[PDB]
Amino acid sequence: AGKSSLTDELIRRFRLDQDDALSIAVISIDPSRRKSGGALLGDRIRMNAINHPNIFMRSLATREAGSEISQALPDVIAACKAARFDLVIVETSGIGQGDAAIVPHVDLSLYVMTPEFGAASALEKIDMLDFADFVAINKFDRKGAQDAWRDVAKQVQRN
Amino acid sequence: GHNRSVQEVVTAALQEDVQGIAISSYQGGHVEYFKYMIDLLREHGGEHIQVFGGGGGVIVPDEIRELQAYGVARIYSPE
Amino acid sequence: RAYHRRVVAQSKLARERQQLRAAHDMLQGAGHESAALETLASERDVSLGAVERKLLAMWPQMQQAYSGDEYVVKIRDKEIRTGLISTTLSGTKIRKVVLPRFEDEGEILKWLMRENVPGSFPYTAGVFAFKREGEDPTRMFAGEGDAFRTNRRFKLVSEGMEAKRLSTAFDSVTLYGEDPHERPDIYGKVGNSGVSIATLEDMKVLYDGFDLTNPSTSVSMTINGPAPTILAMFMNTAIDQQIDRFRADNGRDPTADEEAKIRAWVLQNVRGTVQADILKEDQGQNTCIFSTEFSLKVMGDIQEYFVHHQVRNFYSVSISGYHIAEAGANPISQLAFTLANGFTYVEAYLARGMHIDDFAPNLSFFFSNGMDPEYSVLGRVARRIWAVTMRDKYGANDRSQKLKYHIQTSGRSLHAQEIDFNDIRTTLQALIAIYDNCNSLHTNAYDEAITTPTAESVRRALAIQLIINREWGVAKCENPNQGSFLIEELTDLVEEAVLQEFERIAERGGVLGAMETGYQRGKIQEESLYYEQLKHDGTLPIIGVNTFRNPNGDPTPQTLELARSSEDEKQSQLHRLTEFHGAHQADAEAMLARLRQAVIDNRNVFAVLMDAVRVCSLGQITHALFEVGGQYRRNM
Amino acid sequence: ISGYHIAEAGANPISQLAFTLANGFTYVEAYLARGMHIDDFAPNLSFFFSNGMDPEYSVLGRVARRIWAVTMRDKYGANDRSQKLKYHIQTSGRSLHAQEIDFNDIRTTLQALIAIYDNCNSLHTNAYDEAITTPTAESVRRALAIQLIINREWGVAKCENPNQGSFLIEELTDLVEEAVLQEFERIAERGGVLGAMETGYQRGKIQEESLYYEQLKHDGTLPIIGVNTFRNPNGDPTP
Amino acid sequence: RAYHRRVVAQSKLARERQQLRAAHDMLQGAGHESAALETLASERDVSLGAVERKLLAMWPQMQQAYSGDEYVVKIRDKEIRTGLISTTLSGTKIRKVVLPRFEDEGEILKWLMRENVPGSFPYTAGVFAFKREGEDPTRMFAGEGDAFRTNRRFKLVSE
Ligand SMILES: Nc1nc2c(ncn2[C@@H]2O[C@H](COP(=O)(O)OP(=O)(O)O)[C@@H](O)[C@H]2O)c(=O)[nH]1
Repeated sequence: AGKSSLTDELIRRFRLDQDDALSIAVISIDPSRRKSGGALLGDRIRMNAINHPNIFMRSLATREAGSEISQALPDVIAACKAARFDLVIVETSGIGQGDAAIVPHVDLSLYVMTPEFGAASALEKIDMLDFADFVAINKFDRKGAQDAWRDVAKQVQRN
Repeated sequence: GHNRSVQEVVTAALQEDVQGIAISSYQGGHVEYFKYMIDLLREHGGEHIQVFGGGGGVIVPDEIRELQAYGVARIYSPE
Repeated sequence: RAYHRRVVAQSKLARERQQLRAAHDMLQGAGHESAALETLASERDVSLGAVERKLLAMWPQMQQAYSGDEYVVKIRDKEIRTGLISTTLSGTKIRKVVLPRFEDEGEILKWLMRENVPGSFPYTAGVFAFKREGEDPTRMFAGEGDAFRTNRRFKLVSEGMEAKRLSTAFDSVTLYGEDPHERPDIYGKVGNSGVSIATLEDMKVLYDGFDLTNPSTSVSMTINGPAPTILAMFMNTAIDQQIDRFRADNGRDPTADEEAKIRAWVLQNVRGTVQADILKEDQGQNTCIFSTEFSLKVMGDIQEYFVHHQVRNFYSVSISGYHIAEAGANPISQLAFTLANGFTYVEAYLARGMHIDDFAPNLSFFFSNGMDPEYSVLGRVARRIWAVTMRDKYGANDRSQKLKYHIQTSGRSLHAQEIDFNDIRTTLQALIAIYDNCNSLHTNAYDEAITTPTAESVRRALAIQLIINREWGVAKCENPNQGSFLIEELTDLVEEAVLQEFERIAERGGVLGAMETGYQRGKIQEESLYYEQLKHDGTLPIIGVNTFRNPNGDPTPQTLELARSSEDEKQSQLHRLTEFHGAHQADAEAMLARLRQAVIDNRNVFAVLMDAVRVCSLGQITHALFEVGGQYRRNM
Repeated sequence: ISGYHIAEAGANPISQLAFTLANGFTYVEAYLARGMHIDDFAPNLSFFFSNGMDPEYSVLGRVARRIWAVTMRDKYGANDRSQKLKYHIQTSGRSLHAQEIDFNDIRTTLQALIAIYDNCNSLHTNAYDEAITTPTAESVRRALAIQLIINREWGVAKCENPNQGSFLIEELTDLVEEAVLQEFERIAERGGVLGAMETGYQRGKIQEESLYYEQLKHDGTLPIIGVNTFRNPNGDPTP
Repeated sequence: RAYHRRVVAQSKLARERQQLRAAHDMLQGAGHESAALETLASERDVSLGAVERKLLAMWPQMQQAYSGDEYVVKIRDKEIRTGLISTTLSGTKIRKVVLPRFEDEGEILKWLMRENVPGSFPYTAGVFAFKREGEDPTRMFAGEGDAFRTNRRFKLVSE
């Protein structure tokens, strides 16, 4: 995953540096439990940094067993665009390792990969390598961070 | 989550345009809180949302019934 | 474990030493001289340690020291003398301290290494050399609502008394530090169950006319969240009064130089205490408004400023554990967690470039005794585990090595059902606390701060303590040392258990790691659920609840509480905030920007607070801290 | 073999123990001189004495165990079952004062605990009137429950042997033993226990010590909680 | 007084005995062996008391007598078993009775001569072997007035 947290820090940096001169519209997308049919859209339990009328937040579910998104994802993205707001920030739920569905409908895609992955050279077989803007890893409370950073940089150089 | 601002709660609900509001207030003194919630809701035409409360046995039946008549659908008793 | 291993090894060494000595003493009566025994004895003595050898040689002097009636010790320029003998009703003469009758050296060395006389290393059986005399320094606590009525009550109760010790309990709004406003939600519960304050003005008016410079006076306020901010307020008031004093005596603006001299003097001389803590609240309710690390760093910076400005008498650190047991924690778990928290604070302070010898003696601890047998020895362990850690691991001052504690009764054991029995069984709690060389004893009701206005019960609450310390016969002794096995046995067992729990905590990935993972909350929940299960099942019986009920039933006629506040008081406080706000609209912005700059640039936030508090709102301060990101998030 | 009323009059602890044991030994010798063998009656003698506020009571029973036992082994060689000595302990109502009687319930707990720690053969928790001249009431529940509180739930009660971890026990034991033996020597020099009963030596000793105690009491040099100070300014209606 | 004097004398004697024992034990490691010490040990043992010597020899048996959880004793025609371990809410296991941890025989002898475990010579610490279990015989004292009234009260109480 990786939502919210980095979004939290980004939002705080934006507000603190530009004195809240930008209107951010953020939409999150969450998966749906296939068995009971329900869902748990628990991502606004995170940062309270939406407390400003100029900034809007909205949560949505996948609604689908096949994809991670609803049938109107690009349409709702354009609908968010049409409000003459400063910026659109969209979360992208979670699938396994073969999903890149958000790219064809987004200009910038900030990607994040979990520190707990080990996989000394399995990032190579991981699909989403040369399809993003900037690498992101959190939770440096564990060791081997320098090694993982170096290997990621080398793979990015190769790709 | 818990200990969330009333103004924040209502504003977020208008942001998400939700169907119901669930609150567990076992701390007491819920009368002013719920009255403020109801007034703020009726301030901006969001009456479609439903209100249900739970606070244990703090509310006597007459008091909770009066608040219910003010517009909240129910308050769920423990017993 | 290494300390104990050395103990065992040197004990065997001493046994060998006295063995060989008495051996040759007997042998010389035989005439035949085999000198190799003397060589072995010399070798054994050389292999022995030195400091322990001095301690062992001190023994006859120890015996001759306490043989007489009055103890004398001439130190520095003074000489302290004190009587050590008391008289019973039947003419039997009782020593306040009793010394071992042993003669075999090994036991002597072991006991001197594990359980010395009090007032000596390693302070197992109490820090002070002897028990202080009577006239307990029992603070009287009273605080609720506005500053005027609280000051009225303070004057009411403190009248005609020299040794003044006040305790302050603020309201919840202050603890959460949210700025009150027109909203009835915050306006409603305000002012009840505490004293609500908003600005430096109201804080000063609360403590109007009371000589904060009186050396024999103490003020202790209980709050942890805004602990930095209000602290500056207190400090500023500590200035303000005294400066105004000379304003009355001199009638002119003091010079900057003499102003600085006055500030330095009053800071050196002012006294107080704020029962502030971070770990317990985060572990207990998650009702923190700030990040744990954020608050800890702020506290460290404040300690840095205090050490830099060199105040040697006031402390604001309170490593308490009351709420942990209040939920129902197990005794050993409680002790281990408190010790871990304290040592974590010690390491954090070490990390900020401050030497150890400047803060160790200002730490404290606050925890409760229950009905389990472990409490009867708990304090013992509390002294021991700390003591050794200060000697070899860091080697702080002996005065720094000593540990002081606070003991309060546990209200969870005193259940409202059959309240009468609780008062009687509280005496059982008090007895062991007294036996363990209590440094400070509270006998409080269920509510920590008299949530309801109490009654004659406080008399009873006080009386029992007096009954023990002033008139109970056995209490004239202080040292259960030889003649009660369970003390030593349970001591060893509890020490081992606590060390093993320390090992577990270390293995679970760091103290802050456990904080992130909620290990402690889950452990406490599990054990509390087990406790309540046994309670409702009765596998562990409990008197007066599941059995021996009254056939007449328990009507329990009572009333809830009487603590109100007039709406006019709230309106007046609101417009007071309004006026103070409208006074300085241009000024607060500059201080807010400076606070931004300082927090961004890794500097002394408390320094900026010390100036902002004169001109900035508490609620504005909280919102600025939010803006910098200090808000506590929902990380369950 | 009771001495409860001896303490009730206000006797000193050591004197109480000494007089009680003197009475017991006198009965023993009186039976012995009648040509009756020892092993037929010794395990049947019983004792009845109370524990007061002074620290000696906290060890008092211990002495009663020791002094008897040795005397029964070398001097007569009775059976071991005969040699063992049984005793009774009851709360001391003298310490409880009618004034502020609410405090007496609290202060009885210390008396109870020291008796329990001494491995009593029995315990009685009794109100002021031993016969309840005024018929007692609800309060007895309390007087019972505390005993229950101590014996069924309090964990440390599972201890029965405090003997390495408190010096005062052993030291006071030796001191009390020596004092009691000295009092025995004085009694013997007084010309037999029967002679003492004739000339009233013990009455005079008890009277003198009781007067001493009352003098100290009304003086206030020796404090007594709840009476000589800390009086309620609201008066004491105490219905 | 004579009993205490005997205590002192035999205590110092036991000190002497263990002294000579450990002395010869240490001497055996140096190579030289002058046997006068063993003669002194024999003389002291002869001077040593008899019943007390048996009691001291009982000491390892005493240690084993309380090692486990329960204890059983054979007497007359039967045998009796009773448990001695208690468990706290903390899981801290508590022995009902604790024994001294001394090793030098002098203190051990004084302890065995002054204060044993309850239920042994000289019953210093308590006559009964082990604490009698709960359900104490709480008597009911009552009587006032005529015989008929007392009989009615007695019938009333013991139903
Ligand atoms: N220890 C630690 N935990 C973190 C950090 N950042 C986030 N977390 C927590 O780890 C959890 C795992 O989140 P994840 O599903 O991987 O992505 P996210 O839900 O968008 O944050 C989150 O819910 C955070 O509460 C960090 O820097 N350190």
